[PDB]
Amino acid sequence: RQKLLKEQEEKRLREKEEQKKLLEQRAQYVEKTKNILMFT
Amino acid sequence: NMLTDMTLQGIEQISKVYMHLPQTDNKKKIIITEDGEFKALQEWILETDGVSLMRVLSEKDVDPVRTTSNDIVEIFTVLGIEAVRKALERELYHVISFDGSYVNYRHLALLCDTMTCRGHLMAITRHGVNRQDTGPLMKCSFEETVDVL
Amino acid sequence: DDEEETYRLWKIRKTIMQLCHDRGYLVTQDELDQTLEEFKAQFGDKPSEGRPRRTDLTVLVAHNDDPTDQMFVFFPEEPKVGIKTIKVYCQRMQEENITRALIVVQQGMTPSAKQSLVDMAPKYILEQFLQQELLINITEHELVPEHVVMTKEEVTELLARYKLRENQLPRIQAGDPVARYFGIKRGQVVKIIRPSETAGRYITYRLVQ
Amino acid sequence: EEMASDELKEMRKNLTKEAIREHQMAKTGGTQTDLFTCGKCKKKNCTYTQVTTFVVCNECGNRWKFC
Amino acid sequence: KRITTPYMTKYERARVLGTRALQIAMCAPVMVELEGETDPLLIAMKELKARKIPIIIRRYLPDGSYEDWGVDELIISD
Amino acid sequence: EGLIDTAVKTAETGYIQRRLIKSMESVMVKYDATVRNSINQVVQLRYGEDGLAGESVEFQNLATLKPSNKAFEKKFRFDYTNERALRRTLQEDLVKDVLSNAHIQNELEREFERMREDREVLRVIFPTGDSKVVLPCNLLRMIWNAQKIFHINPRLPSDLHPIKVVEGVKELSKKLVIVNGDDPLSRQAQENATLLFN
Amino acid sequence: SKTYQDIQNTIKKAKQDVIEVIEKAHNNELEPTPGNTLRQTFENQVNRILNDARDKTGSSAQKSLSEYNNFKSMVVSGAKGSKINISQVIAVVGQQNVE
Amino acid sequence: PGHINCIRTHSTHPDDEDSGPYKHISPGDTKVVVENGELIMGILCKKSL
Amino acid sequence: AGILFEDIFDVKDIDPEGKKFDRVSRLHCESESFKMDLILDVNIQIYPVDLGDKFRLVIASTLYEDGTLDDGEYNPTDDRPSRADQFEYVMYGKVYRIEGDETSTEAATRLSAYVSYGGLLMRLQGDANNLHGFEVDSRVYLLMKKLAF
Repeated sequence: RQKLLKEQEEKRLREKEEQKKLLEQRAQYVEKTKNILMFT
Repeated sequence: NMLTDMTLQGIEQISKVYMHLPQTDNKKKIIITEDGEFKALQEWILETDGVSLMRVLSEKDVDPVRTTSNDIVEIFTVLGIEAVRKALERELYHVISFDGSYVNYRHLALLCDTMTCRGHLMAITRHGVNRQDTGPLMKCSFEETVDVL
Repeated sequence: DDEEETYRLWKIRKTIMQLCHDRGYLVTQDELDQTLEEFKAQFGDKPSEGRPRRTDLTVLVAHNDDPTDQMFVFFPEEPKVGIKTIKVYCQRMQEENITRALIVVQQGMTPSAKQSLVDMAPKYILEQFLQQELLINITEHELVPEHVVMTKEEVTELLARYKLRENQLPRIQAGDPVARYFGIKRGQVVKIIRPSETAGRYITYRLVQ
Repeated sequence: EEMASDELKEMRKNLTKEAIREHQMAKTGGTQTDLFTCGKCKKKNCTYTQVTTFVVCNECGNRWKFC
Repeated sequence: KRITTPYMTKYERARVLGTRALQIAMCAPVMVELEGETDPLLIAMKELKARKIPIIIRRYLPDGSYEDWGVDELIISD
Repeated sequence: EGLIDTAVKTAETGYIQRRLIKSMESVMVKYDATVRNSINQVVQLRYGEDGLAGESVEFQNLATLKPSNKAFEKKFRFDYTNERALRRTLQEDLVKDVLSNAHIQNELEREFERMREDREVLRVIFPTGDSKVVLPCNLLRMIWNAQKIFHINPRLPSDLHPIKVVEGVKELSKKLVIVNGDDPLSRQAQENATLLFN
Repeated sequence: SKTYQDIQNTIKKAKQDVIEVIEKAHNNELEPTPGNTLRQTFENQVNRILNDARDKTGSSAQKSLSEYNNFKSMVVSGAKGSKINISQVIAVVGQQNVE
Repeated sequence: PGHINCIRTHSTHPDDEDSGPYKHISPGDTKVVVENGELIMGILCKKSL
Repeated sequence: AGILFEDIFDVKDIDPEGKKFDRVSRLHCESESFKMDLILDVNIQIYPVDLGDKFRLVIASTLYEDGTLDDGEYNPTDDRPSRADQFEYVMYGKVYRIEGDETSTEAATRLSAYVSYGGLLMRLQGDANNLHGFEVDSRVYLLMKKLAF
């Protein structure tokens, strides 16, 4: 049972990894929409 | 020209389209049930007397995973040399097994591999096997004998 | 039809995202998985002059393994782009270190445009797809096995285990649909993992040449 | 089509239904039987024809023969 | 570090038996007791079963390397 | 018609049959155990993707492919908790091992997990649920030969310890080597080449 | 002779059924099968009727043969011939197709 | 020869025989069973030879 | 000893499936003190029986009345006390199956011992205690004899 719990919270960490990578990618998209602007 | 040539519907190579419910299990849909059974589904499938594979695959409600062309050249241009290997293997197996006979897969895989080994469809003809850089004494044994020499 | 154009553009966009992520060009899952609904919501269902207009449909994007490896994806305004027309984009690309540009040309480049493409390509590797070819992810097809681009480090290990010159591997031509999908180039090697009915799995390698 | 007379709507509906019926592929004939159990899906819904008995399962499309 | 199969392929077995039987027919010293037979192929086969054939098999790999295999080292199949 | 097609089948088919051979005459299996041609371009890494000669393979059935997710469990699982059931098949000492030894029980569970994964594999290899497969050894006939050689009498409780089955098969998987080598690329390709038989 | 009477009755019914399908086509009462021309529909109907006739007669013939019958013994050994040969020899040679 | 084991169905084996009773004791002596190289049951035909 | 099983029997049907062979008929018979069931093929040509025929059936491990095991080779020329000398129909055969109602937990209550007499089959089916003398792949002799009653 404890092993199941630790696996569950590990999967929640692995979700948080994708969440923070998405936040990263939007963070650079804010800089780069400017670039699309001056390009387009 | 408008009468004969102006396309109202369809796509120029698809001369006519049938509409079948499969009776076999080899053009049926197969779906692992919630309990693990296989349970072949009987779903409508179309057929054609002409080929326009890329446009057909693009159609909404066409299945782009399963739709296939019975035409190794078409599949080459659309799906590339490895999809050609698979398609050619399935067509060849279809012709061989249709009469109920059976041939080991080694011999089909080997043929389809030699025909796809160089990244293009290597025809099994003077036009195809003498283009291969095998060496002149082997090409003269086949065709174009003195020409290759 | 702006509606059917909306579907087409959405389908292309999704396919582009999958192509990117299979290259490892990072896409967020919410972008990679985009349904037509959030497409319409974002772009307003008005391709010609509304928010899905092809140059504003652009993305500036980075490779997941190198955020400085960056591609500016252009659906061109011109269905058949010309040298001038690709050139001006490259002009505005040149403001940045970005180099890659997958071009989703509707008609394809004018051959002159293609020449200007290959001229600027080695400095800014702009690359062409016909959007027709992007309505479908060919790697989704049951006939197309799992291709994987090998790294040069492991290509050498492959040639070293079999004691095998790169000249003796099977070939795949760079214009092959899946080669173009993965964007591989001459001398690169693709690992291919086929289901096999005699063995269960078969891994074969094809060198781009 | 929606503004048409009720007679013309019903005529179009009948023509559309007939066109659909004509374009439906004939179901392959044979004697339906429960005597045969399908080896793949274990269902008894089969159709046979004798020429050697050929059997098709109507549920999974599996085909086999008896000599 | 020999990497090839440790079994005598049927081609190596055919060639080894024919070559050794030829050598026997040319009055080569036999490596096995003759219980009283005279065909060089029967003798060559007995020697093969006794693993006493004085022949090594140079197997070329496709890189052009080779491996030498005695006829007592690898596992005779039939 | 039959007399005409008899004659016609003669001429073309033989042409069909020379061209194939000239295209494939020098393709052969090298001592590398890879299938190359005259110029030495590698056609297949292993003969037929498995490295086995076409004569020795037979027609077998994959037991795990077809069955449901519940008939699969009650057939490949080896419950250790039914002491009554165990004493039927296993002798009175094997049962108390199986009944008590947590290592035995967890090893059997690991085996079942491995079978469950192989099952999903098979279902991605053979969709359409096609149990009939072609593979070297006829396992069910080797088992039946074993029942007839040692006079098994499948009605007395057997002395074969479950983990001797598990570990015997594990060790056997090691000796069926197709791609020789300890390299990761070669362990991977050995695992692939002998994946369906395993 | 009972087997011959059954065979002849079966063929007579099949001939009558083909005559009725012809009547249905002649009167334009034969609705085409989907995809088929009316001619292809008629030909498919007639080929089905006559294949069913040849098959039913072939079965009734085989069902008559004793365990002593030396066609049966060569067929069920698989040594030579087949049930269709027994059918053609005893019941009915059937439709002759060219192309 | 030896101790072969194989099972085959004679050509006339009625397919509804493996379902009912008599499955292992076939009325018509279809179902070839060889056990220890011994023909226990069944008529041999092309299906078995 | 080697007497595996014995009972009074009577024939209660012959060839219920129809007469599949000319010199061999299925006998369907019932036991009387154990009310077991028997399906036996006899050479109905040299040993004819009819429905209601009562017989002793003594399935024995060996013919010899001293119980010494035979080698399973046919020899004639032998004085030795043999059970056959007091029967009318004796067969020799290989027990080839023992089916029963085994459950996963508790044993079969009933067994069906199947015997092949050189191809003439027998199934003896009944409460297991009467069939304990049978083990699969063992030689046995049928030794049946009609009771004139």
